Amino acid sequence: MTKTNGQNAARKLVRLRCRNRWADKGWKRAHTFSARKANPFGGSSHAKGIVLEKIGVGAKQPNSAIRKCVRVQLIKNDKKIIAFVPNDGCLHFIEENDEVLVSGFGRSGHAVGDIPGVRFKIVKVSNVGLYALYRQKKEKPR
Amino acid sequence: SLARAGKVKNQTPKVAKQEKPKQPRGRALKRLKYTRRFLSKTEKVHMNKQPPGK
Amino acid sequence: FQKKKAEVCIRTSQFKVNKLLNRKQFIVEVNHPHWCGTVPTQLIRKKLATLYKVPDASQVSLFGFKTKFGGGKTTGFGLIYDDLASLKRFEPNYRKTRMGFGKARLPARKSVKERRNRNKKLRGKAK
Amino acid sequence: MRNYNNFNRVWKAPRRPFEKERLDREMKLCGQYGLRCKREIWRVNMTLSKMRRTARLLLTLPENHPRRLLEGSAIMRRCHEYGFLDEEKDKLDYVLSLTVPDILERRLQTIVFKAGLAKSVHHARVLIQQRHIAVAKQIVTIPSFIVRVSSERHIAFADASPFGNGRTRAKAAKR
Amino acid sequence: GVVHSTKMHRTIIIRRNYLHFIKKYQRYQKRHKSLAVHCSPAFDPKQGDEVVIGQCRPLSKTIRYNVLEVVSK
RNA sequence: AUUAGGGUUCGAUUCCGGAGAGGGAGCCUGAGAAAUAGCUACCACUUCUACGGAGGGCAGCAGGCGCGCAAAUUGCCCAAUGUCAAAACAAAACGAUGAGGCAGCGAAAAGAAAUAGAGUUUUUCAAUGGGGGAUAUUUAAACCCAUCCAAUAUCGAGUAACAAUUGGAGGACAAGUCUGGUGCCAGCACCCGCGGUAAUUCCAGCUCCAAAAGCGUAUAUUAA
Ligand SMILES: [K+]
Ligand SMILES: [K+]
Ligand SMILES: [K+]
Ligand SMILES: [K+]
Ligand SMILES: [K+]
Ligand SMILES: [K+]
Ligand SMILES: [K+]
Ligand SMILES: [Mg+2]
Ligand SMILES: [Mg+2]
Ligand SMILES: [Mg+2]
Ligand SMILES: [Mg+2]
Ligand SMILES: [Mg+2]
Ligand SMILES: [Mg+2]
Ligand SMILES: [Mg+2]
Ligand SMILES: [Mg+2]
Ligand SMILES: [Mg+2]
Ligand SMILES: [Mg+2]
Ligand SMILES: [Mg+2]
Ligand SMILES: [Mg+2]
Ligand SMILES: [Mg+2]
Ligand SMILES: [Mg+2]
Ligand SMILES: [Mg+2]
Ligand SMILES: [Mg+2]
Ligand SMILES: [Mg+2]
Ligand SMILES: [Mg+2]
Ligand SMILES: [Mg+2]
Ligand SMILES: [Mg+2]
Ligand SMILES: [Mg+2]
Ligand SMILES: [Mg+2]
Ligand SMILES: [Mg+2]
Repeated sequence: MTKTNGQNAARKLVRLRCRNRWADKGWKRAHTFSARKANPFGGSSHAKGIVLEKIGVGAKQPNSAIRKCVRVQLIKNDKKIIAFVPNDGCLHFIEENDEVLVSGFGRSGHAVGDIPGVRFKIVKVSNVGLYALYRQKKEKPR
Repeated sequence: SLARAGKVKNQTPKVAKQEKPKQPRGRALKRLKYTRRFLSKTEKVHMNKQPPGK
Repeated sequence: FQKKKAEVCIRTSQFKVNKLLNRKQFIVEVNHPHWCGTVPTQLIRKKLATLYKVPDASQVSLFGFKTKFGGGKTTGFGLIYDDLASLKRFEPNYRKTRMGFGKARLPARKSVKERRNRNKKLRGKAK
Repeated sequence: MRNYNNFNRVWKAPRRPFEKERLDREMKLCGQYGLRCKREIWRVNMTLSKMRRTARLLLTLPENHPRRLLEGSAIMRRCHEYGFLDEEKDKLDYVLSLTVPDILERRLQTIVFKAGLAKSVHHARVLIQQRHIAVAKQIVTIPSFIVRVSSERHIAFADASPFGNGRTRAKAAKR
Repeated sequence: GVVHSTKMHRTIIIRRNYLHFIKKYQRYQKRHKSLAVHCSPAFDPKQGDEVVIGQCRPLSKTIRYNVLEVVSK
């Protein structure tokens, strides 16, 4: 009542499944170059950039806070993004024109938490891990 | 207003680490836990029950 | 514990006579129950010569000894040549260098290659 | 490049990390047999699953199938030779009933303790690692050595240990 | 095969029909292939007849077979 | 790779087949080449020069520079495995070989395994490696492994400072209604949600939990 069943009907079944797979959002995103062209990392897991300025982003309701973020320009393709500086007081380790390493935020391009439109995170500055500076296991060079 | 970054971290009174003798490592540590939970001292079981207070 | 002296016992296996190279080849196994360390290979040479009644201990060659884990044993390989002349003819140069009589080392291969490439630019008496 | 030496894996982690019942059952075994880490238990799990998977395949085939005859006798022979099953058990259906403690009993660490050469299962572990135990005149320092039934009666102190004719704290005390 | 066309001079097109099996769906497809065959004047095949052909050396850009026997209708 | 079964996905990379030597054509020799550590020309780059002229091709092995999130030594040797060839090895008398092999660097990944043990009323016993060495062994020569600390004759654990880490403790999900600080701030939080003066969630101290010489994070992909 819903499927063809004939013994010699393999061509119908093959074309049926091929057509309906484009309706799966996950499958389509994997077999189309539109997502990669709009992805600033270009398919990589990390990227390097230069800090342009420090900015503050307000949290979404019902939370209330100022989230410390940074605007960086990527070296490989000269694109501008906004990245989050995670831990407490870690904004003081970052200065303008510093070189930073950026990673994703864990949801494959989706925004995370109460931070509006932020999907990137700072993990390393001036060739030393940011979390290591927070724990004072290393000192900022220069 | 980015001037308040690190407010609580720098405001916390500093408490030093307390020196204590070391714990056994490896197979000895597993032996220690086995005797604490079973064997010694034979309902709900509490692993980190705390003293009362308010 | 009973303090004793040091004594070794030797056995052979997979014996074969090789007339094409004027020698006999076999596997040598030595048991040293109370030895302090590893038995030097020259000592095994003397015992093997005595056991197989060879006129000169210099015509037996031994190499490649592995000590069994746990101690008390060692296994290797041995060759008994028919005479001293045959040994000096059929033996690899590195093995006879261990026994005393061998050619010296030729100069470093890098130096030879440099001279060879320089001479490729010339012709006649210059080369 | 151009190296053809093979290697593989022997253990797998459980797929529910924090299960209260499983955690307690495993802490029982670590204390009872004196193991070092959970990885030693999970190693035994993989061997049992390989045996049980093979048995299920053979029991599907008809009895007179040639592969069932050759493989069935081979796996039963291995179980008897290592003491996993007693010789009364002859049919291939009894291998499906093997459990984790059945294999842990045959470790060298627990064999020497039950043989009387050690005061405790933790005393047995250090003795093996310190080159005091020999199996058929061969020093063994691997606690996970699985002893065969025909080799049980050959376990004794090594001949180079102080405990049996060795000594070729006392050595440093007298100087 | 079966004769498909007889419009060239001393050359015919034959067609072979067969069923191809798709493992995933456990079912079959219909497919066909075409070949160009040299036809000797000793035969007079018509569209729809069945022929037996044999392999030979290359005779043109596309011809690799010769007609050996004709079974009428 | 993943796994009830059916499937989904990866395969530049050791073996087999194809193609190329900056780009693009053309060709001589030769049994065999449209050859590039062969030749000829053009294009793009580029080196020496007494200015007349003459040279170059690392997607071979080491090395540089750039590029990037991203990948080792300008090492030793033909001892083994092979190739070439006028050639067995030796004797005045040692063929070449960055193919290949051996070491250095190397927490990609895989296997084994220390950081104590036994007692007596908080002190007593043994045992052993990490390490230092050796008549020596291994090796082309070294190195690692293995053997030993007298065979007449050979160093060494008590805070055994020879001192284990990485993440967590409302729920999913194993584990504190502890004690200070902060007061919708600073911050946490993959999701639900905490924080506005008594915070089970932030910053710390104690205690506890999980895996353990390993453990977090990001991005892909398989199961779910
Ligand atoms: K013709
Ligand atoms: K190179
Ligand atoms: K060679
Ligand atoms: K190497
Ligand atoms: K390892
Ligand atoms: K010692
Ligand atoms: K509090
Ligand atoms: Mg391939
Ligand atoms: Mg490519
Ligand atoms: Mg190839
Ligand atoms: Mg070519
Ligand atoms: Mg190039
Ligand atoms: Mg020729
Ligand atoms: Mg060419
Ligand atoms: Mg070249
Ligand atoms: Mg001039
Ligand atoms: Mg060129
Ligand atoms: Mg790397
Ligand atoms: Mg010669
Ligand atoms: Mg090389
Ligand atoms: Mg090479
Ligand atoms: Mg340590
Ligand atoms: Mg040592
Ligand atoms: Mg080696
Ligand atoms: Mg806390
Ligand atoms: Mg719980
Ligand atoms: Mg996550
Ligand atoms: Mg308070
Ligand atoms: Mg939580
Ligand atoms: Mg899937």
